[PDB]
Amino acid sequence: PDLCSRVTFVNFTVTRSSLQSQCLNEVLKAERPDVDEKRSDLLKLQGEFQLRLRQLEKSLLQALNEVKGRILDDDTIITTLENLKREAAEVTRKVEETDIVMQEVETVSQQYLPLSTACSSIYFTMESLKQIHFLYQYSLQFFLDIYHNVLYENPNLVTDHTQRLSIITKDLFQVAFNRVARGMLHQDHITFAMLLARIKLKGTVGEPTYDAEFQHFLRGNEIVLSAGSTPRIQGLTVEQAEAVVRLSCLPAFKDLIAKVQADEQFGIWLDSSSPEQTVPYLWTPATPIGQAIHRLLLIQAFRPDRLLAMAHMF
Amino acid sequence: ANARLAKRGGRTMAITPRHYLDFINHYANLFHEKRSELEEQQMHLNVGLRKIKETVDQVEELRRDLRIKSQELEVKNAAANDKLEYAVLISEAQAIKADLAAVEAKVNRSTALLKSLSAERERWEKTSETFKNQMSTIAGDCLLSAAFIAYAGYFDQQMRQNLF
Repeated sequence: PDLCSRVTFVNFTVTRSSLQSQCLNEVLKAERPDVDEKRSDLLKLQGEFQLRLRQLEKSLLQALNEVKGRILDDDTIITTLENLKREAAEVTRKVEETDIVMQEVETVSQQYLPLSTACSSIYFTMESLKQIHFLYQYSLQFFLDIYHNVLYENPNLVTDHTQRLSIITKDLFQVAFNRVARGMLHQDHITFAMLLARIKLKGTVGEPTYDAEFQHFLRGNEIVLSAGSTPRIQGLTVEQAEAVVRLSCLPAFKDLIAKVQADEQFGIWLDSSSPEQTVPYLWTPATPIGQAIHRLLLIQAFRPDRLLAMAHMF
Repeated sequence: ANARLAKRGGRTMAITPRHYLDFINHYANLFHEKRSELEEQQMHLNVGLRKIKETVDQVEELRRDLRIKSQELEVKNAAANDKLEYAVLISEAQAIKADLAAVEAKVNRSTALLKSLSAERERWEKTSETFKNQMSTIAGDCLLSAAFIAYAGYFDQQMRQNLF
């Protein structure tokens, strides 16, 4: 506090918007260099034109402030009229540059917005990763070196943007996992893989953002359980009964007790043996990833030992 | 907020009354400089609007002179046609018509000037009217800005936004 009192702190942290913009500019430079350079030139020209417009407003204020006479009987006011006309014409000419800027930014957004969202998510996961083991701590230069590896080392170096974007994304995920897990303990590799899987799952359209069942899968032990609720002990113990009661609050698992009582012959795919390979019941159609999430919830409820193997196969 | 961050488990810096003195000094300085800036802007806008009013008055005077001396040329032409000395009358009528051409050109040019400057006037008057509302919020705006500029300097974007 002795030093803290005398000085004020100016913290230069990293934000999601800044990181997304930086990654978008980098992928623009490494993907469409002409588009990137013309976008930079258009931004610079727009900035200098806005500066010129503000200078014109100040000059008009000063000219109407410091002549001290009749405007209609002077030639400085005639020059003022000429300036107003010519720079109203350049204000008119601003519109086409604005339209070209709009076209460029909409193309760039529609082509590389999910990539930059993945950029921000992966870097923030890497930064929050220090809360686990407090040994590995990575900086932003590590992420920038990862990008210098991704955008400049391409297998089959395709020349097609639609395939190249997907190739870059999957190569990014793979090499980020490799470069992080190379210096990170084997006990947490499945945790980092799960976080990267969540990032890609949120990025990929088609799977409806499994937030409720992910929240239950992460915080199923901390939720309040029913008091005095005693399910059947026909083939499952008290811990499995409590886990089934806790899991039954999900909309997918309504008739869990009825289904496990009816499926008496399937007493092996949910209890004993190795239930990771074959899981009973199901997730209306369901995506394969959603079926995997539902089977992972079932594994956590019934056989919590095989959770790591089921996470690996998920 | 520092207690909440400590309960969360992050790293914090203890706050001191030096921060309070710095915030109150920033509040005073910002209030004074914003008051001076808005006063200078209003002075400039008042000068501009008064000069535009004077120009409109001169335009109206030029229009009145134009129509009066147009009627004068019509009367002189009627008198010359009745009297149809003659060369001097023709020269006088030609001089009056040349003056009419000059005055009409000046009137049209001033009307074009007024039309071009009406686009600035329609926003200048709006800013002058909005000045009354924007001068009553300077205290709260300067308080918020000084508090942010002297207090929220250490935290991240989320905690800065929460404090604001």
